[PDB]
Amino acid sequence: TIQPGTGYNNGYFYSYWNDGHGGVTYTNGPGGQFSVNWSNSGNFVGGKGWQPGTKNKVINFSGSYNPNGNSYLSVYGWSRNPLIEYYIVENFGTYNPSTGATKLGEVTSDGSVYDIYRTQRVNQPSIIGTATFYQYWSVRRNHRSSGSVNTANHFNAWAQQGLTLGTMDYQIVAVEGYFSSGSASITVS
Ligand SMILES: O[C@@H]1[C@@H](O)[C@H](O[C@@H]2CO[C@@H](O[C@@H]3CO[C@@H](O)[C@H](O)[C@H]3O)[C@H](O)[C@H]2O)OC[C@H]1O
Repeated sequence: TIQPGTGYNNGYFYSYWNDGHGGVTYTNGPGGQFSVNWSNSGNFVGGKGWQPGTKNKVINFSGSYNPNGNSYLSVYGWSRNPLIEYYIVENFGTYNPSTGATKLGEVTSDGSVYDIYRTQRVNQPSIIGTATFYQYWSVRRNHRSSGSVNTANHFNAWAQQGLTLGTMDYQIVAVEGYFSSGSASITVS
């Protein structure tokens, strides 16, 4: 298991963050593989990918994803200037992260329609410190734990709708939890 932070493992960038509550272990495996095991966690996000990401990467993911409670499985990353936290959500647990959010469009990609949303975080942790920032979401209608994500289809649809991204920071396939339990084993490429 590893220490919250960022770095490289077997050629892949990783990021593992948590709120300090406990109840979650993150492990880096061979190649693009990582695993998460959590029991009565707080808020955490971990996974493997790239630093920096790109606006036209085709990302593959494969494995198992077994949340018990509030959790997401997504292509996840940030842009700077403007600061944006973004998600291409392929699966989730008890909570659709777009609940109560205003729908800003649809995009069809990689075998499913996705619904597009913008939300806002206020005085929340980020890659540059505590801040207020927008989040962009593509939420897949057909849930899955393996597949291919053509990120350009999402970024282009977001930009079309006025959801523009700045300079890309990291870009990973992430398991996120918010006060839940679960297990996951995911291989990225
Ligand atoms: O040391 C700093 C790290 O702690 C910092 O990490 C980022 C902190 O914010 C995390 O984003 C949250 C993830 O969960 C979502 O539900 C919330 O909306 C976000 O606030 C992000 O994942 C971490 O990378 O990065 C900068 C370091 O100095």
